[PDB]
Amino acid sequence: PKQITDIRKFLKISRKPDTTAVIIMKKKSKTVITKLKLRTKKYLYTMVFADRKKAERIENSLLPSLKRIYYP
Amino acid sequence: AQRVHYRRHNHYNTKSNKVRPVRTPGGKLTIHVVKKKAGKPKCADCKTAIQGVKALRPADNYRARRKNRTVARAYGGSICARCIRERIMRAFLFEEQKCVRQVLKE
Amino acid sequence: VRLYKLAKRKGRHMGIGKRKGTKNARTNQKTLWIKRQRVLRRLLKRLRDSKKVDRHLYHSF
Amino acid sequence: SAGDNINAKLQLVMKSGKYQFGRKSCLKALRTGKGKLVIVSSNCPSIQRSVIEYYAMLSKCGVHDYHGDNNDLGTACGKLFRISCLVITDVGDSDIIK
Amino acid sequence: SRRTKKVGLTGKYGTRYGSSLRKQIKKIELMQHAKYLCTFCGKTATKRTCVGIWKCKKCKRKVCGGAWSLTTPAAVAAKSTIIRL
Amino acid sequence: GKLLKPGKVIIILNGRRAGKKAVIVNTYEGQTRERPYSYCLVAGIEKHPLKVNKSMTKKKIVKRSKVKAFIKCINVNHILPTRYQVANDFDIKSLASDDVLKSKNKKKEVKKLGKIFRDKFLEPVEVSKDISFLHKKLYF
Amino acid sequence: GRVIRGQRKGRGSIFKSHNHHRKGAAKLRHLDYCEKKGYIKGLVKDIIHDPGRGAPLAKVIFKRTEKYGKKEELIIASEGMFTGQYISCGTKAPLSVGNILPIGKMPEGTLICNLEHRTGNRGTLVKASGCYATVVGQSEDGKKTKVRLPSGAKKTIDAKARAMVGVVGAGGRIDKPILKAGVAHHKYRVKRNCWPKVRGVAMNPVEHPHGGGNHQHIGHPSTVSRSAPAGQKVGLIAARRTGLLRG
RNA sequence: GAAAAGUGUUUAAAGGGGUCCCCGUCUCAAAAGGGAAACAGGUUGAUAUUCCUGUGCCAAUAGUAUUAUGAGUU
RNA sequence: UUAUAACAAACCUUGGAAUCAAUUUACUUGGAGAAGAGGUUCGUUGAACUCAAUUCAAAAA
RNA sequence: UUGAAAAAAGGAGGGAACGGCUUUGUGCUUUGCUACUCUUAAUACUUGUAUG
RNA sequence: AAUAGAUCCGUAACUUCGGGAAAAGGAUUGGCUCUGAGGACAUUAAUGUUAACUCAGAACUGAAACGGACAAGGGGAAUCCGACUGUUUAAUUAAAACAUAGCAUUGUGAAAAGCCACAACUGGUAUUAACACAAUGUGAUUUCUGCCCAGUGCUUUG
RNA sequence: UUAUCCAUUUAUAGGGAUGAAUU
Ligand SMILES: [Mg+2]
Ligand SMILES: [Mg+2]
Ligand SMILES: [Mg+2]
Ligand SMILES: [Mg+2]
Ligand SMILES: [Mg+2]
Ligand SMILES: [Mg+2]
Ligand SMILES: [Mg+2]
Ligand SMILES: [Mg+2]
Ligand SMILES: [Mg+2]
Ligand SMILES: [Mg+2]
Ligand SMILES: [Mg+2]
Ligand SMILES: [Mg+2]
Ligand SMILES: [Mg+2]
Ligand SMILES: [Mg+2]
Ligand SMILES: [Mg+2]
Ligand SMILES: [Mg+2]
Ligand SMILES: [Zn+2]
Repeated sequence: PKQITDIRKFLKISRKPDTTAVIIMKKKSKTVITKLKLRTKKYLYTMVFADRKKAERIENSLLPSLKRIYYP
Repeated sequence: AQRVHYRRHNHYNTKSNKVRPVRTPGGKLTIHVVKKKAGKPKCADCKTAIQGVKALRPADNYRARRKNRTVARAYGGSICARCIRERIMRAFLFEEQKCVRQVLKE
Repeated sequence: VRLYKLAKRKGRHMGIGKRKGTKNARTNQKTLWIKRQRVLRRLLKRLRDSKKVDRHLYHSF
Repeated sequence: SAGDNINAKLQLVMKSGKYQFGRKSCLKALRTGKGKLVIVSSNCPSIQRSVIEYYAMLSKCGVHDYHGDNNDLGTACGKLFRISCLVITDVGDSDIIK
Repeated sequence: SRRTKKVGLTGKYGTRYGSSLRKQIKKIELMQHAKYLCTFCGKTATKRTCVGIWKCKKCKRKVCGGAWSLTTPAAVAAKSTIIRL
Repeated sequence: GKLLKPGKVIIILNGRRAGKKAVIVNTYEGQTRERPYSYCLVAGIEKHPLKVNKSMTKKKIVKRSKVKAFIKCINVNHILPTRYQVANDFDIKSLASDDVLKSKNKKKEVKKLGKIFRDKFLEPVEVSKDISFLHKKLYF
Repeated sequence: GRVIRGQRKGRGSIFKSHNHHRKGAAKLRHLDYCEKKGYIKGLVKDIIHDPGRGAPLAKVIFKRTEKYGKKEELIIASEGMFTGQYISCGTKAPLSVGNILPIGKMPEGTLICNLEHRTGNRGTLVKASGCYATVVGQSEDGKKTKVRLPSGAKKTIDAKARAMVGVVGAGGRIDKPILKAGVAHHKYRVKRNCWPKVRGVAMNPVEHPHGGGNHQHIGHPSTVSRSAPAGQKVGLIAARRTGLLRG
């Protein structure tokens, strides 16, 4: 499992066709934190956002053939 | 205390079967087998450890990226810098001496 | 046990009669020496760094 | 007798004169051209000795193979550490240059 | 306080083994555990590894030599003869 | 005297250029906040001309005797100076330029240097010993 | 009766050598064109313990004259050899401690070791720690040379036979008492199982000529003929004299 | 050696690596030596580092042809 | 190659040491280059460290 | 008493060999043009069914 | 049975000067309430936050008791044997037997040697080489080891 | 010396004057 910090890199990864599923998790922080996981054939890449709206926007951006798993 | 047991087949306290007791998310204390500490790769002359080489076991050395095995000198990851220097000096100076000897003869 | 430990902290149960290990077993002479030397040497190092003591003096001390 | 003379000369240099001992300093001196004469102990490890010789040749400096050990070369000078090679960069009253 | 008068290195042996034997050991143990003068680096660092093998700590040059001393007399004599030749 | 005069050939002792032989072009010997050490600036050969037979064809010979060069500023304490001096057989100022060490097209400069070296090897003159020395790969 | 301890040794079962940790056989160079007509120099790359031996070994590396590659010999180290010393071997070698020369080319008085008794034998005499032989003469006929072995014995060898100038390392190892039984235990533990030695006189008759009696005594002369058989040859074999040696 | 067996390079024409040369007895012998790679949680009446969920790791992966990925050379 | 941090070592540059110095619980080490100053690496370790991200504001190419 | 070996792996030394396509003559030589040599991953297709 | 743990004291003969030695032989020991000694850090010599556990001393206290159970040498003066640690008759003998270091003797210079094995070849010692291997005896140290070569053995000349 | 015997090595140049070393 890997972490991602460059949003652009994440986007690129998403664009790449072996990325079957996205996992999008909501977490009550000690505000609503959001973890964006992409499930690639090789690795499970995750991005952490402090900011909900940004997270939402990025989710929206994600290709609509991704197999989105809303965990909690 | 939480007690433990070997899980991998080898149930004796050998150098290969050394063990690091580790806490799980479950709360169970488990035993994890430590991969042995490898020997630092050494100089073809003085048998001192060569720098810039990850000391890895022969299994793990095969996988590691070529930068982690090599150093970019001449004799590289087989001879330390000091020794290399000395070798170079020998190669030059002795050659020079030979020439001098020849001159003397003639 | 906690009460006992508190009492020991105030020095209470420690005492000739309540003592079965040799002096070294109770608290190792070697460990005490180590402590002391480390304390002293550290202090010396500090002093020399501050320049409050000169090299020569430090070394002899 | 020769050895004694050499020792005396060394002493003289120490008293009045500019020197510096040990490989690196000596080499530096040679590179500069500041070295007038280098004196090298019997026990100086072969390669380094050779290097020193080469440097001297390049600078047309004298090479003097000191008869005695590392230890002696040091005792010959005022010093309680073993020496190996030293470079006189100015002779005072002393003759050793000639 | 200097602890032992006559014994020195053979205090480890204690009461056991003849006094004569311990005396002999003493010479040899002194010879063994001395740091000898290294003929290359100068430093008195040649201590004994194995029996006839003497490693300088400084330069790491293993000199073959005596079992107890670094140089036996016979060997030295031989060397001298060779030099003369 | 001053051992390392511009044009003298030296053997590098340290670094990636470990046992490579080279010509010094401009000595500095001035310690600074940037480079707190007397340094030499050197133009040398990494990959020497390979051994060649009379039997071989000319193009192939030329290919064989390509000489891959390098330009490196180096601590004088890392170089073994030689008796050999090539102030004559090269216009030395033309080999390496101080200013161009900084510049972007350093690889271009290196290439040019290499070409020059190759040319020199092709036309030796009468035949200097220094140049011969430079030609031969140091075996250690 | 039973088979005596001595007899058991020859079958070599537990009585074989403890060969496991030994570094290899100590041998001179093969006798090549080099060594016969000139000299070859090798580097002593390391000086090492060979367990069951008392004398340290020198791994000496030579460069093979007939194929590109370095090959290692195991020489017995003379005193004064050291790592990074060059050892030279051959007819026209120079006479220095360490070097390997035909006995013909060493003046009288020279001290030698690792001596081949026949040429090519890869060196056989004077190998034990401390020991040396002396060249005592070379005949006016040339050819043979007279040597004096550590025993005292004088022997005549070929002059072409090689040897090593100097004395073998680890001298005087016998000077220091073993003191403890355990140190002897450790000594033989690396050689072969010849230790403890129970006394024949402490055994029963089934076991040993000396065995039995209500007293612990040998009971019959303990000098036995050369021409005895296996279980008889037990006391002082073939003894020319006995008692405290006066000569 | 009558064989059965006894010895294992002692006087061999004893399979591998490269593009003819160069190496070279075979085989078995370690479930504590050497060694490619695994963890957690869950689950059964009875198995689990072996199933389940999840997360990895290791070793392969023939040729030819496209694609992309980056290097290097002009 | 977990990223980094810290630490025992090993090495590099500089520096040039007797009024010897650094230094360990222990002794070890030094003109074959010590201390000091700045680095490199392996090894422990496996999120230590502001570690990473983000918040906006100021200075370079 | 100096404290296994080998499989396996790695590093170094060394400098063997060297672009591709088209045309001509008996794998080699000559003539003309500039995307080449690697590299992982995916994909396709024949070859026994090419993942444990 | 007594002795025993610890702390403090004291510790002889004799000795191979290492030991003997925990010699012998004394004292103290609980609980409570205090006192003193012993660090780290970080402010700026004084003032802070703060940590073990150990030592030493003093009051009071009790049916004079306290290593309160548990656990834990009996010691000395000699003599005999074996120097010692070690090993041994599995299921009656643990020793004074064996071993041991030390000592001394003996053989052997080599693949035609020594010692031993094998039916035979061949092997072991030996990946060895006289400071070695083999074979005996005695059994640390100290101090010595006298006389006898006729008897028997071994051996040297031919 | 040719039988026989022993040794030595990869059966590796016919006899005399502490670098590298291969196509
Ligand atoms: Mg103590
Ligand atoms: Mg005995
Ligand atoms: Mg016995
Ligand atoms: Mg009996
Ligand atoms: Mg009988
Ligand atoms: Mg009896
Ligand atoms: Mg008796
Ligand atoms: Mg098998
Ligand atoms: Mg195993
Ligand atoms: Mg079960
Ligand atoms: Mg006893
Ligand atoms: Mg006992
Ligand atoms: Mg019994
Ligand atoms: Mg007995
Ligand atoms: Mg006695
Ligand atoms: Mg008598
Ligand atoms: Zn080295």
